[PDB]
This record gives sequence, C-alpha cells and structure tokens, in this order.
Amino acid sequence: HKILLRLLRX
Amino acid sequence: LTPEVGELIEKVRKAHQETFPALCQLGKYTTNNSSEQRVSLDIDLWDKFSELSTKCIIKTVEFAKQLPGFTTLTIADQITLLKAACLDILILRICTRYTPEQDTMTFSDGLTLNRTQMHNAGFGPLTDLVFAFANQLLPLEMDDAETGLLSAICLICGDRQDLEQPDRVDMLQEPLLEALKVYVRKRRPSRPHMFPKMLMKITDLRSISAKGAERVITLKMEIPGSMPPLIQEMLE
Ligand SMILES: CC1(C)CCC(C)(C)c2cc(C(=O)Nc3ccc(C(=O)O)cc3)ccc21
Repeated sequence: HKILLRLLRX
Repeated sequence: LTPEVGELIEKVRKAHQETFPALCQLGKYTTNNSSEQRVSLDIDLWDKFSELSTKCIIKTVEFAKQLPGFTTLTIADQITLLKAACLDILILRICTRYTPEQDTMTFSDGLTLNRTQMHNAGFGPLTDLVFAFANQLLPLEMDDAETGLLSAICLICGDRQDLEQPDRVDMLQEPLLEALKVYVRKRRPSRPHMFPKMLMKITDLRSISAKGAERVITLKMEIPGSMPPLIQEMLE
C-alpha cells in the first residue's frame, strides 16, 4: 500500500 | 442556489476539471496497432493502455483529495474507498471521451482507440458493455459539475466492505447527492426525471466494474510481465 500511501499522505 | 450547496458544487466541479482534460482540449492521434483485426491481446496497445491507466489512477487520487472531508477520513478508509471506486472512475472518464461517429474513445494524452483497439488493449469481453455505457451517457449531456459529482458519489460510498467508519462515509456522501439533485434541476428545469436517471449510471458502473475485476484476473495470465505496481495495489 506503499504507493497509495504516498499519494495519500500529502 | 443555497450558499453551502453552491460552494460544494464549485469545489467538486473544480476538482474534476483540474484533474480531467476534456476531449475538445486534446489533440487526437491514432495508432495502426491491430486496428482492424481482433486479437486476444495486443502487447503494444496494452503497454500504452496500462501506462495511461497508471497516470489516470494518480489523477483520481488527486481528485479525491480535493473532495470536501475526504482527507479527514482515516487513511485506511481513504485507501478502501479509492480501491473500491478505482475502475468505476477510470471507466466513467474513458467513456466521457466517446466519439460516436468513429466509435472511438480518447485517453488523457490524446490517444484515440477504436472499438477493436480498446478490445485488443485489454478490455476484451468488457468492450461492448463499456461502449454501451458510453452511448447511454452521451444523451444525458452532462457537464464538468455533474461528471465530477457522479465520480464523488461513486467514491464516497458507505456500502464498501471493510470500512472502519461506514456511517461517517454515508454522512459525507449525503451533501453530494443533495448538491447533484438541486444542480440538475437548476440547470435543466424542464426535465425533472434526469436526477434518478444519472444515479442509474452508478449501478451500471458498479456492474461493469464487478466484471472488470474478473478481467484483471484473466489479463494477468495473458500479459507477459506482471501488472504495473500502482494497478496491482488498486485492484489486488
Ligand atoms: C479492468 C481493465 C480491463 C484492466 C485493468 C486496467 C488496465 C486498470 C483497466 C483500466 C481501464 C481504464 O478505463 N483505464 C483508463 C485509462 C486512462 C484514462 C484516461 O486517460 O482518461 C481513463 C481510463 C479500464 C479497464 C481496465
């Protein structure tokens, strides 16, 4: 979930 | 017309518009890759389509972060919502760029594929349902505000499995449904049947995306290498 998270996390 | 409703509509229309280039703004270009023959999977079409989908997933996440209250939910629930609505939003976006005369769909970089190429790129058995949905969508004459609201209603849905706070998501969706209802009546007052008709598209979208989840499965077997990282995260 990685990517996602990244993404997210913002 | 209400002050709170007008702001919600403006925010969602702006979120959609700023993450979605319209067909009219793009410079359409075609490719010769198996344009006339139907095959199980065209590798060159698949690489272009998989990369374009990856970019579109990034835009859908940017769109979600601009929807009011979305970033206030738990990270777990944002992830659950984005994964559940992923195919619904990509399909609604590709179908918004449908050209009936040539029977084509245009991607965000301008790549325009015909029915046979969409089939060969990876849609396969999904193709006629996606194109039928595009034809049903076209007469609705939706604008950025309505497409954006339909996308937000599909994403912010409390019925998704494994939601930590489904009632919180239900509450967040209610202002969007109300905003869509008044906007549809304010923009098109002569036709008051448009609002539940627009909501029927969401049911069709969920049906197409349920079949789409099965297509991810059959595609993983046909494609040479593994699925792109972000696609694997969203659909597995
Ligand atoms: C389920 C299936 C067949 C396999 C898995 C992936 C490849 C994720 C996929 C993606 C889409 C799709 O609609 N992608 C889009 C790509 C780009 C734009 C744009 O540029 O507007 C819009 C949509 C449809 C079906 C599938």
